[PDB]
Amino acid sequence: SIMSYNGGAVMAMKGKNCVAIAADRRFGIQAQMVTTDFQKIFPMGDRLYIGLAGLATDVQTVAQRLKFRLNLYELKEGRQIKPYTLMSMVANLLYEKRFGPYYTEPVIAGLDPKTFKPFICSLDLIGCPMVTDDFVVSGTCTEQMYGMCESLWEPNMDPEHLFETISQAMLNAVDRDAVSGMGVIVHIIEKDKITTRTLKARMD
Amino acid sequence: MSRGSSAGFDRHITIFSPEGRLYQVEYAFKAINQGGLTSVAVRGKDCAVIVTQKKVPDKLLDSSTVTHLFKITENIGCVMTGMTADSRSQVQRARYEAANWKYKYGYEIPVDMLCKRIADISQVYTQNAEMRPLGCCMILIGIDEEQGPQVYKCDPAGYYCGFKATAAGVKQTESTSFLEKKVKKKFDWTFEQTVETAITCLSTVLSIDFKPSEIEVGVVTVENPKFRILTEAEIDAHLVALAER
Amino acid sequence: SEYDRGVNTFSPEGRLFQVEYAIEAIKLGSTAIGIQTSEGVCLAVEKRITSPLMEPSSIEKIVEIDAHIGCAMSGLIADAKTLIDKARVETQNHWFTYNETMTVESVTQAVSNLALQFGEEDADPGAMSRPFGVALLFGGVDEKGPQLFHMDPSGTFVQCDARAIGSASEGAQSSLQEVYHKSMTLKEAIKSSLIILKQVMEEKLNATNIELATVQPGQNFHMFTKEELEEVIKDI
Amino acid sequence: TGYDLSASTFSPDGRVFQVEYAMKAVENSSTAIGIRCKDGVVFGVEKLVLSKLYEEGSNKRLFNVDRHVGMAVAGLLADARSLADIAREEASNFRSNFGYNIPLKHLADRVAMYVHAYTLYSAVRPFGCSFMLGSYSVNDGAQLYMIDPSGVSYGYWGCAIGKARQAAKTEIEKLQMKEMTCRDVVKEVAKIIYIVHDEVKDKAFELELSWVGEITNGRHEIVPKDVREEAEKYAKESLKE
Amino acid sequence: MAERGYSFSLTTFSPSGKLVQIEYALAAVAGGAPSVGIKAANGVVLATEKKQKSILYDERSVHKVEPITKHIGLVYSGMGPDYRVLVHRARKLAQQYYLVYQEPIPTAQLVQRVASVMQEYTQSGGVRPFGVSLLICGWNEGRPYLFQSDPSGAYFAWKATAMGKNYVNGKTFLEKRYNEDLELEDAIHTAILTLKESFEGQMTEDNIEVGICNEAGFRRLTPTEVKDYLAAI
Amino acid sequence: SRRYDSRTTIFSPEGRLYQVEYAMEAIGHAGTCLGILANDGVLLAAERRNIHKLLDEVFFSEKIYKLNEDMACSVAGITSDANVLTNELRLIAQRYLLQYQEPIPCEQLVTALCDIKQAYTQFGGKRPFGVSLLYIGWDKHYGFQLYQSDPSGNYGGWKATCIGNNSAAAVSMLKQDYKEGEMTLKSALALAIKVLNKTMDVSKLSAEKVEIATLTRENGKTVIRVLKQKEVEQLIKKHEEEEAKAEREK
Amino acid sequence: NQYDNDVTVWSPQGRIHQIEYAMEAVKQGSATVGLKSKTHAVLVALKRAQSELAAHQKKILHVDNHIGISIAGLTADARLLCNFMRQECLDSRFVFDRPLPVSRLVSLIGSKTQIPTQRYGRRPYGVGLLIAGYDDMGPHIFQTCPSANYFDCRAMSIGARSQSARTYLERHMSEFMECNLNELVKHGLRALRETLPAEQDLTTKNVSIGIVGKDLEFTIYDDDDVSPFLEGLEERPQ
Amino acid sequence: SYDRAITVFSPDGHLFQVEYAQEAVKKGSTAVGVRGKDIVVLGVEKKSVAKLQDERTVRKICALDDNVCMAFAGLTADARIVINRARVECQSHRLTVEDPVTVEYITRYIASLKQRYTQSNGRRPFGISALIVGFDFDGTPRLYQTDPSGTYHAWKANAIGRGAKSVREFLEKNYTDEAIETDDLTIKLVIKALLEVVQSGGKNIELAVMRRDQPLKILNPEEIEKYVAEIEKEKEENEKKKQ
Repeated sequence: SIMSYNGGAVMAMKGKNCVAIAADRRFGIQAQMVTTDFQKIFPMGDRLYIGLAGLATDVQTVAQRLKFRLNLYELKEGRQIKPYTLMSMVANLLYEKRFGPYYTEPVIAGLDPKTFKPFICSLDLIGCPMVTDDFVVSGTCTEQMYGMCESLWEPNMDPEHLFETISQAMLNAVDRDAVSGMGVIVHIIEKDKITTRTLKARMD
Repeated sequence: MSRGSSAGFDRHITIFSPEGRLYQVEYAFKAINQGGLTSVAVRGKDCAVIVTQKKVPDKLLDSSTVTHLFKITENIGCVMTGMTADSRSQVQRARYEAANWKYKYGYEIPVDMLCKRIADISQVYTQNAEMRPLGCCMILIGIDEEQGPQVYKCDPAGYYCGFKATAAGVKQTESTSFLEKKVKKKFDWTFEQTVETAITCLSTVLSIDFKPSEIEVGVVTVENPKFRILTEAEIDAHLVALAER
Repeated sequence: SEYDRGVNTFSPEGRLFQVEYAIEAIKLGSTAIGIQTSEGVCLAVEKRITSPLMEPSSIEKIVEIDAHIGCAMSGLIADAKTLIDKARVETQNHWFTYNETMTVESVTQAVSNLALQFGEEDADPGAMSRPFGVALLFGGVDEKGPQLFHMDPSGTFVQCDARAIGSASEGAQSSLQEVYHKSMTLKEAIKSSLIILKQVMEEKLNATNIELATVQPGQNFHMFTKEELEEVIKDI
Repeated sequence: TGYDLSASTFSPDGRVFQVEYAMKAVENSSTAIGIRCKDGVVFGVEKLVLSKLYEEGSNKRLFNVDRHVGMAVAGLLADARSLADIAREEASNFRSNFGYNIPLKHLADRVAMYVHAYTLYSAVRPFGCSFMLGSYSVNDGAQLYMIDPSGVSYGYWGCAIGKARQAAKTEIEKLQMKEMTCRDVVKEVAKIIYIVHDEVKDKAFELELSWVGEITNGRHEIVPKDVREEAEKYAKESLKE
Repeated sequence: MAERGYSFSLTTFSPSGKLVQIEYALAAVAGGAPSVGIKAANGVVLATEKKQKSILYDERSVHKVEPITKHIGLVYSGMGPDYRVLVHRARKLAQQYYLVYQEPIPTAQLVQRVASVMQEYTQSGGVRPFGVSLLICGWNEGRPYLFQSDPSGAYFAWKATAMGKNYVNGKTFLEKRYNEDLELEDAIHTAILTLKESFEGQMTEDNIEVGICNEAGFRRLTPTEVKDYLAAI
Repeated sequence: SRRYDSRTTIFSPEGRLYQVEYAMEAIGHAGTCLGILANDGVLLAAERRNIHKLLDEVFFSEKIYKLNEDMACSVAGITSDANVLTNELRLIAQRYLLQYQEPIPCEQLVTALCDIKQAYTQFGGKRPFGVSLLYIGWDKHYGFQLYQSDPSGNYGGWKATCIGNNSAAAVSMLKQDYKEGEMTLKSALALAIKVLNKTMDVSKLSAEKVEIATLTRENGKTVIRVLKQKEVEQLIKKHEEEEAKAEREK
Repeated sequence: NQYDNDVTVWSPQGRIHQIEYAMEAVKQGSATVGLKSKTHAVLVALKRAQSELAAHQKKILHVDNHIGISIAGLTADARLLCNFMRQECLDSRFVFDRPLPVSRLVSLIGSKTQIPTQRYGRRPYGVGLLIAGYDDMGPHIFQTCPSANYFDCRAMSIGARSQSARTYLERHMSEFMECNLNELVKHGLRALRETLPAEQDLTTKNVSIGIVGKDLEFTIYDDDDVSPFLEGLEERPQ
Repeated sequence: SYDRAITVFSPDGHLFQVEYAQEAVKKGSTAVGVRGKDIVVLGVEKKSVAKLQDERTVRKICALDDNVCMAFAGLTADARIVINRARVECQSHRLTVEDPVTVEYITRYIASLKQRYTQSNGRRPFGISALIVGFDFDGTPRLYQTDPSGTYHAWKANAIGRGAKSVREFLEKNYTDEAIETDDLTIKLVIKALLEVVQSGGKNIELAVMRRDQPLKILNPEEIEKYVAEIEKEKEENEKKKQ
């Protein structure tokens, strides 16, 4: 019941040569909303993003410690991390606390450097990676997101179709969840640009 | 630098000399020769034999307790050359390492791996200045299921290697030359031929006729992988079969 | 030169080198005189002011261990600070545990137990690397009446009727030997201590040049003020 | 030339001189002998008395390591007492772990390894004593071992450690101890101790005797006073020619 | 018995600003057997000589060219047991990196970690620096790598270099013989020629140890391949 | 044990620390590192001691290390000790970023590393780090900054400074030629080229013997870049042309 | 030389010089005499003062109800050993509810004092003890040394000029056993007097007596309780 | 785990490491502190100015709290460590006692730390001397000086570092109640004391000034030049009148 304490929902989707990541913007404690612009998606590279759902304090702690490790990695190696290596690093960070686990389920979306191949994955609270080829979801409304994505997702979607699919899935999934919503932010990561959009959503 | 150059404390602790030498390790090698005995190990086509000379200067001493042959496991045997207490400590360490290997990995340690572990411990001794390297030499004997008989020797310097034939002690140079001569004319060796080669090498480098009470022989064979020490009857039979020819 | 031997090596005569060197270092300190009479114990120490710009009130060569015990030190004062802190802590701990005041001998013993607790090997980091270079004079009043004790870096502590420590201890001890008698009063003890201090001090004795303290039955540890000191030194 | 100050230093000729100096310290102590007969082991110590003020039996050089193990020492007595404590601890731990009395060979090996552990480092000093371990049991028979300051342990039929060990060994070599019983061996040990003692060099001494064997049901103990008096009178009568 | 090691540095600064223990370890390295490493267009070749003082030694028992991972190799010049310790530590470091990141360690990262270990033994108390210099080859992202790590803990990226006895002459020979766009076979031939420049006696398939690293990974050449290459010269 | 100890962290009869002075001698033996602070940036110029025909291409820089997004450093002395110190610097910067979610100011990082150096020089019985460092960076409190650290643990801010081989001559040249308050990036680069030309007398000035990195601010972000070989070649050509024109006019 | 600064260094003659220097430290101390009868053990110690105005240094200490000690040498080491023995006695009475046997306490003292003589950076305890105790075996007199060697003595004297006291004890050791308490104390006082200078004589200031027995717990007589023992002594034989 | 006894006694009865630390202090720049009636002034000489050094990062005078500041002479890094420890101590004391430290309290803490480093295994004493100055809660000015041996005394005026003997003699000959009547007189006295040891007529001089219940104030070079001009005018007037 700790994971539902703050709510939240994060979704990542694969396109033909692009990835999309989306999250809700509500920060709240139990049934009370506090702010409507909480950040759950954090850049981890030029074309690499991580979405964190769960305890907001653990979201921030994991994001900051991951930034620590990633900065040290990129200073040591002189290169940018690959999404699979970032997934492994997040798994190691989460499994280090195996008996004191952080209450966050990370979602990673990005393009592989030097290949620009889309990559999406999700992890459990102790660091079990799940690399899929269509979509990964996390948060308090996983069933609604699963229904929406299984119904709407299609292979080899262009960035416009990918945006429409992920936005409809996120909007209709969070419209059916009490402790999620109050805005949706979507990042579309192409090989040459990154587009950030905020969706017109319900505020109840 | 200079051939005999020394600076600071390089003659007292294991720090580098101006030429990059470690004098304490060489002094441990001389401590090996301080013992006064010589042992010879010979590898056959299907057996491995270790022969060392037994010294019982006084009759009051119990001869059954004066041994340089030790068994590490059921299938590995060793001969020790050098300081007796150092040799016994190294034998205890080798037995512990073999038992721990069997406990941890579920199968008996190979001879090469045991020699490598002992050499690693001796290297750790050679790199730290707080302690003294052991003045002893270990020759390991065993049968490997793939390679067959194995003869491995480790030294105080942390160096180990496998051998077709090897020697350690006061007369190891003459024994090495004799074994070189006997191995260059390589004719396939049986168990009897291996035992004869080892015994005659020791006898000729000591230039004496041997009695069954003056030597100690341990063997491993492919037929009987267990390490066993020959009794005085078998050593006497080998000595007679050597002396007739 | 000083590192060829450890801090805990015996001399061929059976003496620790470091302890003897600490005893030698004591002789560089200022003279402190303690007199134990039947009416109390008086302590007097030469301040040894070096510059007129140095405030004499910032020199504490007599300290209050407890309301009934005082301490006079000679040698290395910074070394004596930790010993004084230990003495005060021991007195407070004894009061906490037993609801009573310590005897002077027990305090002196507790302080003296720290003297030889030094060494290099088989010791925790931060332990003393050398003996303390300060001699202490403990003067207090307990159920045995007024009492004066002397402690030295070797750890030995003895009860003294009258003693002097410091650079001019040899000369002052002889003077203390002649003047001291068992039936001496506190006024006579203070006057004799001041006379001997004036005799042994290089600088002319005045109110700011010296520290004087007394402990009496029923009276707490009292440090003489400037006016009281000027009253005492009026006749000398 | 600086090669003899630490046990962690070899000489250019491959010797550890601190261990040899500990051996020299052992060589200056009074002689203690031990003879293993066909059914037991008998110890004998020439206990020099340095003052008439000391009580009889003071500074005993015979020890009980276990119920069945006896210890005879020579050299620094404090080091010998520490080693006796180590041997007692080893025997007690062996009984606690494996549930039976420790064999003498295993105990000798353990204590010899403990002794050898002090010959490797500059932070410690090699032991300045050598000692003999004797025991008897029905399964194992009579066993006698000796450990030197270097840590070398050997089994013996007759051993001697101390000031006069060559002469004591010569006296022991004349004994057919392999065919003798403990009762004769006590008298022989007393005679040897009286022979090797130097009246002029050492003014007075006490004869310390102990044994372990089937006569004591495999328990090490001090020889009874009647046997001790008989052995002493035999030795004194044999000394005069 | 005491386990207290010395807690003070055995390597200190000389009045001229030198660390003479490092220089003595370098002298120990320079007295070692020759070692040659050449970086070609499609791979790296590590070549070294292993001549036994007697025929009684078993050639196949102990190796001087060692694999660290499936893509990283190692050869040395200096003291063998020190090399064994460094090989064990390098393998452990590579396995730790693979455990953390689930990808094979890049050659440069492993070189940096081994150099850090060597620096630790250069500065930490109660120990002496290693008496070995390491030649490390690797293949990452379709790119060959060749590094040399010295006893002081410093590393250098190389195209071709030599260690051990007569390494200055070997360096000059490589300088006049090495050129870019070289293939792996030509690099192997050049390394064998560099070894022969200082070799005394007759060089056979068991006198030298050769290891190659390319896209397929790192592996030690079997004595048959070495014999064929020697016959090719 | 007490006889093999060298007493690295003890005073001298003159009140000196000998090991620190010997480490400073080691610093003097090292390559020349130069740092100049301008109005619109700050640069590092280093002499590449790793010159050889068979040496492979360096990845980013031989002696210039990026510490974080806003700082870079250059080292002179023992290379492996410099690696240790740079790793510690990166760790300290990332720890500050984790604790405050803001980039660390430059002087705090220099102070932390100098505290580590002093701790080594005071206790522990270990030899000191034989590395001197030059720091360039930008922060929101003081803007562009240039610091220098010594093996003794001392540090200080400079407008222009030089460490390593021929440091005194370069310092005198900077005193003569540096115009405080009027330097730009181009003027600072020309001054650095001239100073390296006079200091590196043994070797003619070529782009392969010199490492130059600059730190600028562009649209509220810090840019740390190393000049390409063609840029350094053009700078050397410009300096040579200026030398020729000055010779001809005189 | 190079063999006299560390206790972990043997000399080529087979000796450790630091231990001998600690024994010299013991020899520097003031004389104390211990002797026993069939029923009592008595320690008499000649105390010394730094000056005429200084009280004489304590020489006899309480360990348990049945054990008392007299010291010679470094007083800090003596206090350390005395605290250790007090802890051992308290632990014995806590665990087994019986007084600790004297011989076992002396064995513990020897075991404790042997350790510093074999470890680098440590020093021997520069103090020698005379231990008087009573247990199931009767009175006991024990002497400990910095060499960690202890002796069971019929009588003993340690400190400065103790040879004359030891000679007197050797002379009267035959008479000691059958003496009563007063005769034993007078014998000990005469032995202690044998170590005094020609001009110096025994008095109530410089003499302390420690007595233990079957029905008598360990007691120390310091200033005015000494006089009944001192009275009755004869003139110095000279 | 280095446990060597660095500071040990000597046959003469001396601690050689502490004496060498004092010698290291004797090589530092001169620091002068004077306790006025309502002001306290600290002045530190600069041994060399390179015209390229950033003056902000080489300030030898620092504030320990809002009411206590100190100046030092000796080794700059050791002084930095001591200053950081003193600042942490001041903050912790304000935490646990709910009141700002007195000058004597922080002086005691610093002296105790130095004494600890003079008697603990595996370390050498701090080679610095400090001039701790400030104001009590009652408002009394306080000036203290510490030394590597761990001893501290209160002063009316003092000088540490190189050439400290001459400055101390000048202060003894010049410290009077008529010389500290105003803040200007105290500042001029500090500058005059520093001027004999220093050269260039006040260019290599740093001044810091602390008043009651006021933050520490560093003097810019223009104010120092003005005070030097005032001192020169006074000296020339006295010379032209008396002689």
